[PDB]
Amino acid sequence: PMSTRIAEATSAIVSKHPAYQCHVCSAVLFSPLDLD
Amino acid sequence: VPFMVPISSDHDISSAPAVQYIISTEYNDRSLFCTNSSSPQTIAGPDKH
Ligand SMILES: [Zn+2]
Repeated sequence: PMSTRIAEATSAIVSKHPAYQCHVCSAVLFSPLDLD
Repeated sequence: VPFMVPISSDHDISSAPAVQYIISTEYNDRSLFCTNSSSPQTIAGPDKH
């Protein structure tokens, strides 16, 4: 994996501290509210 | 005497047929105070200010 390579690659460079109805469309409705 | 009047509206509305049989023979809507009072203007129907 790319990530694994990148890791190994940097790990060698590391250092440490020393010791209803709608007339518009003609559709039929059922509620006055359903109309509005 | 029964009269069937339309509800005024402050906005465009679709129209639909209405069959009437009784009308007055002279103005009598004088008791009408104002239509759509809370809106800017009446678009359709009787407009009274
Ligand atoms: Zn419709």
